[PDB]
Amino acid sequence: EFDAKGREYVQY
Amino acid sequence: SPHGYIRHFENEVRDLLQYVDGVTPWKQAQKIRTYWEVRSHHPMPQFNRPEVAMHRNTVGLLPAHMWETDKKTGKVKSVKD
Amino acid sequence: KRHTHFVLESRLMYEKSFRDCWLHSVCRAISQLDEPLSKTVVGTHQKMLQRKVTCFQYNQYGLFKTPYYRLANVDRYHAVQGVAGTREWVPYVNVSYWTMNKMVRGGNLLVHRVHYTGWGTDSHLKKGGWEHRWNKVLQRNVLQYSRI
Amino acid sequence: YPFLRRPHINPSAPYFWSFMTAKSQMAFLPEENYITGDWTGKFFVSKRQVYTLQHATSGAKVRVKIFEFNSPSRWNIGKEMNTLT
Amino acid sequence: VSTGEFDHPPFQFRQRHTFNTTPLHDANRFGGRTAYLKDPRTVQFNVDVWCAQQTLRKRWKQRDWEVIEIPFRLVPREQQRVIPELYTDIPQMTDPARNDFSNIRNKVYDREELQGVLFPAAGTMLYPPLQRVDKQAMTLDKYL
Amino acid sequence: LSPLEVQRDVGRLEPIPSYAGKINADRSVFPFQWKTEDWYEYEVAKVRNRRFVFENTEEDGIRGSEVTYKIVLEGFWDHHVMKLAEDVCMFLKDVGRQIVEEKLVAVRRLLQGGAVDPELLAAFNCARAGPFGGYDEYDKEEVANFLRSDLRRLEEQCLSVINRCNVPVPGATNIYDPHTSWPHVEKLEPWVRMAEFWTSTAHYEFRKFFRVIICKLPFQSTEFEKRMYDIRHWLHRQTSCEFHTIYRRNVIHDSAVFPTEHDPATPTTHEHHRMFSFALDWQSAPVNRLSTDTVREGENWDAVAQRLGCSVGELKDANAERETIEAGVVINVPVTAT
Amino acid sequence: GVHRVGYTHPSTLPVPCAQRWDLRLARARIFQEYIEEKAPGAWQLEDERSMSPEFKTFTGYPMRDMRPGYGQNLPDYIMKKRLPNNTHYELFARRDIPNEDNAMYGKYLYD
Amino acid sequence: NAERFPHEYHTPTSRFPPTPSETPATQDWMAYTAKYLDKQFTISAEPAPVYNVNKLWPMQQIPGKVDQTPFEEDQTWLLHSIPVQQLEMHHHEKDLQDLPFINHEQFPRSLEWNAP
Amino acid sequence: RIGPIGLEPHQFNVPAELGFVEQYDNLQYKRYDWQGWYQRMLDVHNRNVSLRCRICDLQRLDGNGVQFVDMQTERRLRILAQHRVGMGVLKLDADKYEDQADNVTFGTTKLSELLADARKAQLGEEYWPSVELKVRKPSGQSKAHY
Amino acid sequence: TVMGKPLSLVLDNKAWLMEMVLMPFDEANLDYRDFDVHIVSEGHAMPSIANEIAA
Amino acid sequence: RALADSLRAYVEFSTSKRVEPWDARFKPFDRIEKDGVYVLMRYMMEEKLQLCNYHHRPVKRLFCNIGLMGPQITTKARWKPYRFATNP
Amino acid sequence: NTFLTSSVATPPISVIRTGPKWWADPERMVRQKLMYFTLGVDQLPLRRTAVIQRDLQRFHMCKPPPRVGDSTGYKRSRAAQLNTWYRRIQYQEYHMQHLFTRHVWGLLRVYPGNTTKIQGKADDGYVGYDSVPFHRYNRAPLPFPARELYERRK
Amino acid sequence: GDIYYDSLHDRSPTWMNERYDRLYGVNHPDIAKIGIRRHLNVEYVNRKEVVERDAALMKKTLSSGRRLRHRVESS
Amino acid sequence: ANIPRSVWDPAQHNPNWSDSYGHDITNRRAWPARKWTVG
Amino acid sequence: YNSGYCTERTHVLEENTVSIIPRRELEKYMPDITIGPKALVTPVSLMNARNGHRVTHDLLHSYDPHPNRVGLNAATLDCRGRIYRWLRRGPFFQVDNYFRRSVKLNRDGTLPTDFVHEAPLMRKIIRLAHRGHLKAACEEYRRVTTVPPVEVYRALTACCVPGAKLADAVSIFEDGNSKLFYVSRD
Repeated sequence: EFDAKGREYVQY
Repeated sequence: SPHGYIRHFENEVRDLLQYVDGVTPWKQAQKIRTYWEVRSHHPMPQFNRPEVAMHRNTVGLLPAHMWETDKKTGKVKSVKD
Repeated sequence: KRHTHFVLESRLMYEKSFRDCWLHSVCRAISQLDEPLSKTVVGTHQKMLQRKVTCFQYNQYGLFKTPYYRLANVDRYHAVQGVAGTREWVPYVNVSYWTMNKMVRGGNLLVHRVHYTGWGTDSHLKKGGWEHRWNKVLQRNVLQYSRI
Repeated sequence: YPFLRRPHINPSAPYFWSFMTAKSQMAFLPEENYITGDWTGKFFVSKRQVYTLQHATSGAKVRVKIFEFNSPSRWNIGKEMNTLT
Repeated sequence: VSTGEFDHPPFQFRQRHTFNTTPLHDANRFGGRTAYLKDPRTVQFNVDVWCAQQTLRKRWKQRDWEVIEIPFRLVPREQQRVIPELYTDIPQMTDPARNDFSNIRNKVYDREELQGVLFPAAGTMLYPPLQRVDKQAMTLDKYL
Repeated sequence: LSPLEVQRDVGRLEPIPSYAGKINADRSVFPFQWKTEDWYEYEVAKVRNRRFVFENTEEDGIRGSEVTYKIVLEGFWDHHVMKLAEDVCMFLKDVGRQIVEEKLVAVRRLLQGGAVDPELLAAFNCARAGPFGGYDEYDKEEVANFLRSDLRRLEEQCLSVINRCNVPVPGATNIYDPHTSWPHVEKLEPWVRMAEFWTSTAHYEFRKFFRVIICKLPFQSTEFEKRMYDIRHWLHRQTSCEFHTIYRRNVIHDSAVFPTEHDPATPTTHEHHRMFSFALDWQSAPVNRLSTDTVREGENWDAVAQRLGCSVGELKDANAERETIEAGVVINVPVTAT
Repeated sequence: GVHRVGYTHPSTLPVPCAQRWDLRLARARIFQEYIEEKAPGAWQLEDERSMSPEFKTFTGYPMRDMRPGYGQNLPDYIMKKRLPNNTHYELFARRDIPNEDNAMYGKYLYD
Repeated sequence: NAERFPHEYHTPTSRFPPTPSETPATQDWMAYTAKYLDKQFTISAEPAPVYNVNKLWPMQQIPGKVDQTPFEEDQTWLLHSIPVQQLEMHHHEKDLQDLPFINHEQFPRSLEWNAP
Repeated sequence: RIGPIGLEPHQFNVPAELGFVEQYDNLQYKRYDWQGWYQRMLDVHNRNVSLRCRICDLQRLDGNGVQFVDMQTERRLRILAQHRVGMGVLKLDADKYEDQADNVTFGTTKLSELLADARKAQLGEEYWPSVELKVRKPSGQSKAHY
Repeated sequence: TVMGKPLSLVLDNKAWLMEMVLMPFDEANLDYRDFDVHIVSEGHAMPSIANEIAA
Repeated sequence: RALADSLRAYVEFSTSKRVEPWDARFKPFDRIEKDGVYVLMRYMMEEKLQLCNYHHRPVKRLFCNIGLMGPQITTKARWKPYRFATNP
Repeated sequence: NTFLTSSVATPPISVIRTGPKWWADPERMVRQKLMYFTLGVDQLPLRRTAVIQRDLQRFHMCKPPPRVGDSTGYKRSRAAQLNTWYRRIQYQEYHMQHLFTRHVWGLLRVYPGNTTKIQGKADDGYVGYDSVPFHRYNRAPLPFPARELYERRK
Repeated sequence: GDIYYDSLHDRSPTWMNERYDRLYGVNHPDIAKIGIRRHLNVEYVNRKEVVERDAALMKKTLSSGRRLRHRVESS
Repeated sequence: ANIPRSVWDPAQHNPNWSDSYGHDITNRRAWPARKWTVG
Repeated sequence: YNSGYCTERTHVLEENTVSIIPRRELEKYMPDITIGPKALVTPVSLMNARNGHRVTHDLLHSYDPHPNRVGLNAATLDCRGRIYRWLRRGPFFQVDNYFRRSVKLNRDGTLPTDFVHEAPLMRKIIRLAHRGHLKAACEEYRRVTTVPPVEVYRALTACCVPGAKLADAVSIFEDGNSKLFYVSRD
């Protein structure tokens, strides 16, 4: 899966 | 009723001014003098500050008609009424 | 008894502040203006009006003009006298350090303890401290409103 | 102690008008120079009252918390009683 | 990013002029304007005012243009739009359609380009025509 | 080979990722470089346009709504406020379900068939000159078509609300997602006030936790407003609530009381906007404009209209009481008189 | 660069356009904005401590005027201040009572 | 005799920096050269457009008022007479909140709280 | 949707959003003497009403057939509403009076005045606000001829 | 690039600070030119981060 | 009379030509008296320096106003400290 | 130079005990290397100081093991010997820095701080505009203005 | 994650981003397991101070009891 | 009405609604770790 | 003792006898500016601006029932019981009590309309309303302290009719209908 920051920047 | 700032009290400032004008006589108001008006009686009310124009001070600005100075050091020893 | 009387007269001083602040502010401002007061009134008219305004301000005895901080340290339960702005006084509950410690030990009040070497948990306080939180509360109170 | 918030608040020549004196000279005299309302008379005059030419004149009485100020001269005009002490 | 100092040094004791330390309030820290100097809060406020003065002077010296107010008709197509006031909308790109991705608010127009709308009364070219180099010409740079 | 395409595991052979060497390098996409002034403007605008949001719009799905209610629930403990939020959601979900159901019934009935209101038809044929040339003339059939379009979009919004209300189930529920449940709970930063005082010093902080329950309805239901306001009476122990309402409201700009005029001959200067000028120089808007006039000597019917800047026909319509004008009589100037 | 600020009437320009000083006076009329005549053109300071996004305490609004000697005495300050007529001082004055019961009700009546 | 002593009689509405007197021909180097350096200079001044030019941008000054644009040197700001803050700081709205350490609040609302 | 509806050509209907707050107490300030003045304090504290309208909705044909808000009117209105306009929404926080019923009227009056002054851009080109172009100083080539 | 500016300008052209940023590539036996990076700061904002802890 | 002494002393010292404020040790005042800054001072400032009586504030402000020296006239020129210029 | 006030001397050991803070501050060492390079001489003591400090900073967080104890003490003696050798190299570079900086100041006609000696120009302490009106050590009156060590021409 | 479309232990770094006190008598053959001191487990505002005082009291009582045991044995 | 029909009307009962004990019993359920041979 | 109007001939400080400075000789030493008690009482229009207060004594004066006679006096907050009363007063105490003390229905049922002091003001209202100056008439009505006559409402609605300003007319009728004894219900 992804970490919190990875998910945040993918959404960005 | 307005709230908060004074600029929101549009009518009330007008009412205060009208009331104070209608209640205050100029005979009573002639008495209040200003700080500079009071100062004017001092022998030398106006000084140049050391911030801007201290160099403008000229020997004429002193009240030299009412005191006497010593001949050796130059400082005033006494003052006259 | 005597302490309750002192507290009550402080409350009456607050009430005087409420009643007198608007009038004292407007009178002081109108009396302290050197520039013209308006298009309609200017010159001799405005100067005489300023003289009348300062006369009315001076004749009107009892106007609460004192700074607000001079009665912002009056304790409510005990007679312990502190100073506002120092660790001897608590601003929110508005009690001195003695009263605050007594209330904590009584347990009636709900306050959460944080490490005494630190900035608690509020992120705004942790970031810039008292100054930053002081600015943030103003941001909440006024600056977020698009004045009209 | 908070800055400049104490309950209790050698003359300088160049700063004679700028030490313990009003910021603005155009400002009118304070409450202490005038009779506000119906009075029986003051026991003392406020220490912030500005000395005036009327003060330098006959000056029936001058009492400042106790001080007499029975040496009237024009050099005392324009400054408050606290720094005239 | 700025490498200049923004905070005033703290006072926890009297310092000396040593190898790694200098006296507090000397004529070296803020350009010698510490001669005016108590309370750290007011001292820091004065230092903030001085820093803002420096920011303003450099920001104004960086400014090489002028803000003549031109009527709508006599204006370039890129400025013939509705431009929101500062801090009201997203930083506006001049023209994404023509691949001009640039803050429209920062656009600067050469004075030798609006002589047709400025100075319409003067029939002589007060500023001579701008000389533009030819890119499609073999020159010393393009020769190797 | 790319660094992502070389095999690093000397004891295992992995499959090359699909992105190994396929991502072009452009400076306008990555890495991010920008101008300092543009960044400054971006930040300041972002922080200043926080509340410049038009919550109620004619969008579809979640974004679309007409009335937005927010209930800020405050408590002394995060779990207290969380449980109270769950209770209030289980309440409002069912209440809004029933109310949107009884609205959906009426919407369906109106779609099946109805009659056009003459007030509505006049509202449509009120404008003097329409988009097509000058005067326009709508028909009740066209008005009913407009109504059908509005009621269809309202039906879609009501159905979305009902479906979202029916989604949440105890086996699998998530009330913090606007897509899953209706209404949804969003978190709000707790108010924390730390105080340090003598004891040798101690740090104790007051705390107050918040949760916001948001209900977005595509219609104003005063019944729902009542049932929402009635929550404070059975609110949880030592928990409080405050209500924020953002609703669409029609505002008229009466061009008669607020007209557009040529800028006066002698323009205002900075003296009229001086200190204390707000009380001494300026009237409160609007400025009164005389609706009544007196007739001068020997004024013709068209002379009065020309002096008032109004048309003769509109002057007649306004003053139909009197057939003819006599000197010194009182007349009613039409509002559109210039 | 000491100078005199100018103004062009819309009639003088070859193609008229609403001038920005005219728009400023219109805004002043609408929103009752007091315009200080003696405002210096040189003193345009922004509190970078709040405006600059590179600072710890960044907020989009100016938190200070960057003017030394901006005291309470000035009429400009007096006219721009919030009055304490319904602020937390009212809550203090009417609530921080030695006994909550004598703000809650009268002891004589309750007895 | 007030005009002869600028720093004195500092009226409450006045504020630093005081605007110097307006030198007649100083708006540009062409005017300066024409008047003071080159008497026989042809071009009186640098050409001025027909539309309105705002020197104090984005600040709108009262038209017809002598004013000075913000300085471009450090020495001007340093040597110019600007007083330093000496008494307590005052703000038109941070006065109800007594001090940073006191900061009176009305209600315990979140600092993230948004007015609708 | 509540609010008046204007029929004559001199009336334009503007759909707007009115955001307000209503807070009532139930814990400690509910049922005794401080109830009244505490409620008054809460109401005056929440006296603000935010009236916001979309320029997109304002850009519609008037009753006279002319667009109510054209591009030049939008320019003039944006200039007159310095910080009151952001991201396409003209927002006005009315808090002058202690009552939301007074603030709605105050905000309506101010919106009407702002719109009326903005519509001066429809009278003639002279009322179209000028555009501020950062014109460069003369280039080095021009400065050479000095 | 760190927060929209080149590293040599963010870290004030200090060799002893940028070599720490280089270290992960060298320890990994990798070429820094095969990768382009952007570092965003979520901590206490400051005008200059040219220090060993930030590095 | 004590106040008289102080006021007279202040006024008298105001007129004094105590010292030339500039520090000849450091540039730009380092140059020989017959060249550089001293030429400008001798041929454009003599009528003003003697009027101001060599007070440090008037001297600095005149130097700044002349402009032919530029910002360096205080960005790099070191004057004497307050008292060290005050003493004659 | 613009640090012209009376100063306080500091023993080289306490100067060097700073290490990475100020004594071996990398920026300061870089500009000392630049001074030497511009003068056109090898920076060998500087490079010895640099490597000493690099290797010491590489371990400054490691706590040495508790010594078991060897009667011969050759291990402790060698450790102290190397420590003193490093200290002496650092002392040499410290003295070099002052020597060449004073030489450069004399070359460029830069006035040093009070009570500072420049070999060619002021063998005894140069004092200019000091708080004490006389020589701090020689008890003699300093002249007004301060003595000009160099010529006037620029 | 999302309930419907079922990311277990993503390693959730909690060290990149950012004390308790017992009654001191949990494991002791002399301190009775049951007693009125159990009520101290539901004190929150001054838990640190109350449990510190309780720990000091129990320390002193145990030490004095042991001292009496030794004195009685030796006498 | 005051009490919504979905509460008492049998026709509007949610088929997917579950009991109030089984889910919590399952949550309290403790499953022994999958015991492999090595790890 | 030093506050004023104390009628104390001498006072004791630090065990000393201190006399007073009479008014006659105090006038020379400080000029007398005495407008009178009228400057201590603001008009009714400033009650809400001063938070319901109208008098500027050093003691908070309250309006509440515990031709040449019109005028209302106020009590003083001296007793602790009355101080608590003041701290427990409702949001509208000064204004409500002053309004109900000044304005009441007559024993014969006639309204309090006939007020001599406000009579010319109401005639001005009638004249402005008949002339059609609705905004000026409203501004003047803002100053009214007592119940205006029914003719005032008649003229206001008459000047509202020609402009078809139903909003203003309904606002006027509502202001006069339930708040002022249904004077406007005509």
